Amino acid sequence: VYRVLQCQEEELTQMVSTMSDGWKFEQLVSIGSSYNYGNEDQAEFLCVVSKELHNTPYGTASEPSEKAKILQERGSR
Amino acid sequence: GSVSKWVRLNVGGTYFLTTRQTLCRDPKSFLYRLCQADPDLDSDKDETGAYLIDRDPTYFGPVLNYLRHGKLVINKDLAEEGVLEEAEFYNITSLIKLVKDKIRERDSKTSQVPVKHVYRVLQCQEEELTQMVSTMSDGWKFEQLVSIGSSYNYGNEDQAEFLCVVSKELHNTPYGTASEPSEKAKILQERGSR
Amino acid sequence: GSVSKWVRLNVGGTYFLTTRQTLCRDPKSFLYRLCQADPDLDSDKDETGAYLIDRDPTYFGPVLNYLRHGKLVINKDLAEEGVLEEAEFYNITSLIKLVKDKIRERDSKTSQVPVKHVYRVLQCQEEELTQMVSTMSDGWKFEQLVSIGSSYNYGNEDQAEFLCVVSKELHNTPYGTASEPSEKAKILQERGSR
Amino acid sequence: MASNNTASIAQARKLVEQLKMEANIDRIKVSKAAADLMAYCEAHAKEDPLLTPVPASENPFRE
Amino acid sequence: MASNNTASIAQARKLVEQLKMEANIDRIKVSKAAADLMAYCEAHAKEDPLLTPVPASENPFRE
Amino acid sequence: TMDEKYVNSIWDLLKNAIQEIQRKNNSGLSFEELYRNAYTMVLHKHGEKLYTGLREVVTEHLINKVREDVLNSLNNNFLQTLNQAWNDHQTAMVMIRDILMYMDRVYVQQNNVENVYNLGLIIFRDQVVRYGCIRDHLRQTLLDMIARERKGEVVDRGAIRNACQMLM
Amino acid sequence: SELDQLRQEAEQLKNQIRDARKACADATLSQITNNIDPVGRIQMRTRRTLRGHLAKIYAMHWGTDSRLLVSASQDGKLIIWDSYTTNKVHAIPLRSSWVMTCAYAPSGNYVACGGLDNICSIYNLKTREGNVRVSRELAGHTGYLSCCRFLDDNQIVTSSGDTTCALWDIETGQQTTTFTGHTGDVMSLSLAPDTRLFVSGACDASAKLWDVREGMCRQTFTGHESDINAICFFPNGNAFATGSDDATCRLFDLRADQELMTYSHDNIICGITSVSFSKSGRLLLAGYDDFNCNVWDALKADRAGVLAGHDNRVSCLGVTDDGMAVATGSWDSFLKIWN
Amino acid sequence: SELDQLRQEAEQLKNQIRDARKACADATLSQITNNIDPVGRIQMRTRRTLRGHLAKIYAMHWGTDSRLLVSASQDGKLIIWDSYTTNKVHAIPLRSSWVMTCAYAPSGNYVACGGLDNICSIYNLKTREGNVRVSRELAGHTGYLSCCRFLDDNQIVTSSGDTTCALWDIETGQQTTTFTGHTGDVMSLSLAPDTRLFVSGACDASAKLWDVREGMCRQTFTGHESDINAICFFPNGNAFATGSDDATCRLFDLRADQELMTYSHDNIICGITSVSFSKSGRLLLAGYDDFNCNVWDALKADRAGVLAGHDNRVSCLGVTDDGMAVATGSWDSFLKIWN
Repeated sequence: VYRVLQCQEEELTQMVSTMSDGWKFEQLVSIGSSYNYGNEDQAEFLCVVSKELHNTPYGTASEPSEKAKILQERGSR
Repeated sequence: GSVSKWVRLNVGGTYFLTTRQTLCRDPKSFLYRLCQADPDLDSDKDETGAYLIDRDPTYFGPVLNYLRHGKLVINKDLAEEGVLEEAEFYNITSLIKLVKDKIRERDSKTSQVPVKHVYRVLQCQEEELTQMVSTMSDGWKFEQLVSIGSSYNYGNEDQAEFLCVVSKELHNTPYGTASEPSEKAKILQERGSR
Repeated sequence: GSVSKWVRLNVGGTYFLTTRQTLCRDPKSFLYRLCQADPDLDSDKDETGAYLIDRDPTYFGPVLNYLRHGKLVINKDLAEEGVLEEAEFYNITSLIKLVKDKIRERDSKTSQVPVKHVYRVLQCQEEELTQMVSTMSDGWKFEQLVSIGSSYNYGNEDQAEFLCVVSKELHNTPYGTASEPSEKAKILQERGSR
Repeated sequence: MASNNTASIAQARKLVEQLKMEANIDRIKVSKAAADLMAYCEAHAKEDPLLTPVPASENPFRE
Repeated sequence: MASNNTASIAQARKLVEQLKMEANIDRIKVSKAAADLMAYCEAHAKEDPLLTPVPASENPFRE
Repeated sequence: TMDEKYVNSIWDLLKNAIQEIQRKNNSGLSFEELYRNAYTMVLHKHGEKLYTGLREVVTEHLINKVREDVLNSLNNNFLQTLNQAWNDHQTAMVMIRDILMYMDRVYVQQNNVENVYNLGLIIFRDQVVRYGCIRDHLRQTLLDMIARERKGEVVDRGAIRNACQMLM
Repeated sequence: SELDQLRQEAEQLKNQIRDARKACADATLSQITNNIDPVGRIQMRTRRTLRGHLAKIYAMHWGTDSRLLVSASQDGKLIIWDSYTTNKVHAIPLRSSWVMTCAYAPSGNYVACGGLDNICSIYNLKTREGNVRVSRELAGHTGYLSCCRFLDDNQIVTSSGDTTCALWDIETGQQTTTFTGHTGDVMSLSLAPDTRLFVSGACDASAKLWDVREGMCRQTFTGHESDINAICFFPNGNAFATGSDDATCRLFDLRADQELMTYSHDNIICGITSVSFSKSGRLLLAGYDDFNCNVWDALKADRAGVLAGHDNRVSCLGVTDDGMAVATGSWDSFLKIWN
Repeated sequence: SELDQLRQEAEQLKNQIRDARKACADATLSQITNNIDPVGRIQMRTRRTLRGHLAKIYAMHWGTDSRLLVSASQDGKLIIWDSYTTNKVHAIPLRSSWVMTCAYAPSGNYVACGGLDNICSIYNLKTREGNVRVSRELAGHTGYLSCCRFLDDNQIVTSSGDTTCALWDIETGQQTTTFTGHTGDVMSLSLAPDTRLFVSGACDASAKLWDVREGMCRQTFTGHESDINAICFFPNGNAFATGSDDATCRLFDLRADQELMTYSHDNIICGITSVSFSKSGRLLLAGYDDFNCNVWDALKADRAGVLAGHDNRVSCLGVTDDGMAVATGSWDSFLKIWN
């Protein structure tokens, strides 16, 4: 499973150091921003992180409710 | 001899004591020809009478395992190819089919020693990046996100701000067999080439 | 050898009761001469009336398997090298060549364990990029993609815009070599260095 | 059967059978089908937005 | 005899053999062969775009 | 080394062995050796050549057998000789089929040709029931028995059944 | 043997079909009824350019709600677009390479992608977690699958190579309803809005309408002599436009069992690579494989309009389920929306 | 012992050959006819600066449609350039390091590459999947490959080290017919367009023209005193141009069995490393260790022009196989298409 932690350059040390247990860092990239060449604005980096899970098909024990489907399709569009 | 409650098949010169009904599993097997009585054999031990059959005894282990116990589980020190080749000799189509399935399963689950992998690139704008990264397919491994610059809207929030690049430990080349080339596939391939 | 078509050998103390036909598959075989009478042959055991081949039967198995049914499968616990060395003692050239190919295939897959990886660099513009990423040579791996800014065809869409490193593991599949004494190769190496 | 040039008879048999009900099925005049198509098209011309200049507000493609 | 520079008889024999048929191959004089070549080249001069510059819409390197 | 040389050597031995086996005997070579040989040839793909040989083999066998018993059938007791010889030909075809299933299951189907057992029956059909004089003599013998049956006396019903069975 | 008698019987039956068609072949009122005003000059504007592909876009297919289209680009990637905001809802990495067909489920919860791998991949758009997981790897196709459309959420046909179109039970994963009888690699596959008859276009240039329950060729339309590329049913299910390598698009009709109308230009040599009908079906959008597409009047065969602006061939067309915009999956790696 | 005969016979045989060759020697009318059909000045411009390579390009081989240009660099990469668009149809990484030869099959389905591995890699340029899977890594070379050429897409002749230029069956990987007789390494290899003779240039400065079916050397042409760089067979299958480290290129004619003409200029002492015939064969494009190449009028023995615009040696030349323009694969990591 993969996640994209958006992090500003100042904050960067926190989430890297406070990296969760069982998770593994996989990639870090820079990114521009609206102010002053990209840094110091509120954001400079995306840290892609990954965890690993025992393989078992999803939805073989749970069937989504109707409100869940409504919310998912609201979020998608 | 031709019929006995138990028969000592000298496979590789080694005795396998097997009972008739297990050999009676499939009519087109060699073992069926041994069970039935129509003398065309002269090959056996010249001091006991046990039928000497010039075949490997080692892989007859798994062959007889499948024969007498229904399902096949091979010994993980015997290469499955020998099991298939020895099954060819005793002509059991079901076990051959299942061994081919097992070979394909083994190669799919493990063919990364010759590092067989599939790679794809998936350009994504910075905004929906977290969505398709998080919801990225099960079984595929993310490999590298690469920024792509632009001169659009002060260089940021362009429709192409990133190139995700993912991989897959599976491969579409044969696990033992796959989709084989054909003339019309080549026609469509060169049509798409131009 | 003029009696007992199912001729009994004492290979490594093991009584191999094998037909003349299998051994006579490849007359280039030491044993093919034992299928027939010859006066120099005076190697025998008088405790079982079976002739002596003072070679181990542990690797004689796969050799006899190949020679009987034109193909061998070595166990995943038995040395391919031992089968090979037992192979030349009977002088079957094709079997030895095939086992050499198998041995070098295995050793290529274990030269991976030493830190030995072949690296290559390809260059790509943004459009064509994924096309090589997708249809890249099977058995390699993607390792790195770096965007290098351009002023010739500024930025994006320049051929020199993207550099894609790829790699596989060092192999010696048909064979490996450390030097070629041919002089002209050395001359060309010196020329192409600078 | 394989002695009649290796089972080539079955395909022709199937062709004859499949031509039977194709001969049987109802036949309609070309003019009738044409007029039906015009009727449906003209009845739905208004509700086909391609045929009508789409105002700047109603579509999610000028939204 | 393989102690005669490791059986040089075979290599010398094939050298002589190869030297044999060179004479039996046709000998057609230089002037006539050159005439043949110029006839071919001048006849094909109009179909060599290097000697016959061609429009931009019929060559793939300006199209 | 010449693989094909070894192949045509063992295939010559197989030609003689198959001729003996179809001619019938139980003193002959072991079925296991012939089975092993045939399966290895089909797997290694010499069998295609073997097929061109084996089909040819079938033809010559009929020619070297069928014509002969035809001469015996016309001389005396036509149906009885035809029945015993058909029994021998059937057992020969069955055991040559049993020697090698590998060719029938894949190669015969891949060629889009029919079973070698079916092909042997077809050659027998050409030799016996499509050949003019043998067909006429079979029809005349059947006509004699069915006419005598029409008269009312009991006839050799089993022979008539055998003939009708070979017809289907 | 019996080949000659059955050949003669098939010949006379086919001649009977021909005679029935020509006898019931009246003058097509369409070109005659040009007193009805033409469609005039209507030209759509590219409201959205879905530039999110690098590889060439082969198949595009609007969703059941006509907001979430699915496109397949040849490298092997599926992009479910949101056409109202130009944001990718998903971007699926496919094991398949050379994908030519992507189909959206009736529920809008599955996507069927087909490549040369001979595997119809059925990807779940939404799993219980929320990622995109493959529902089923439908394997067992003799050749490559060229096109496919869902009959159900456990039923789908696959117009594949080697003359087959078998309906597959997705739940079990084995082919269920065979549809053999074609003589070419069945490339096209068009479902009528009734979904009880599907017309398949192959390289034999014969459009075979198959009944999807019994499974025999209900009708056998002919009149093309070049491989049929795309087939688009009329919004009613009574007629369909058929394209091929010829520049002639043939509007066939089921009632008359024969072509009603032609859309051909002797000034265009490009093969009709995609056919689509608008909401009313009055417009026949002629996708041309040069770099751009046209649109005819499906009742007059005159120039309704031309949608150009792609620098490489439009390989597939799609129309919204309200017909309110047309997307052009082209080979310039763009999906352009024309309102 | 008996060698005393064999040498003297050989000694007189060559003598006879000389007597024959000097008998066959007449005035070359080409240099005499330098008034007929003057080529004048030739000025060409590079229109494709294919710069995908980043290391010295060693060999090319234009496709049999003059569109797919396979060019190898010694780093271990092949580029199948799309010469009409300056795009890379394939960038192929090679396990072998320091490749020097790339042979393009007559079908555009296989490619051949030989490096300092003694291995002739044969790559299937297209499979069912689309990825470039290696077909066969031909083993059996006793020396390093220098050049290879396809005869069929399953038969291939190579030029290898240690006096070996054998002909291989691709399927088995076995050299069917081992040709022997050279006294040195075999660098060059040119095929006749008759597909019946291959001329091997070895380090002994002698071009041995060989039959292709069985072991038999058709001729032993010798005009050079230096090892042969490249050989270009005439499009008539009757003569070939030959370059070497000497500033002299030489034209050897089969019918005359001797050097028809010489090509040397005091202006250029650099060895002609690459030779190539025009579509007509009138012109001869010569690449040079000098940092630009030139063109002779091959039937005037004069410099028809100069192609300049490089800064490192042009180690290989390629000409479209209908004749349109010239690719100049230099060691500057660029390929230039002079049209």
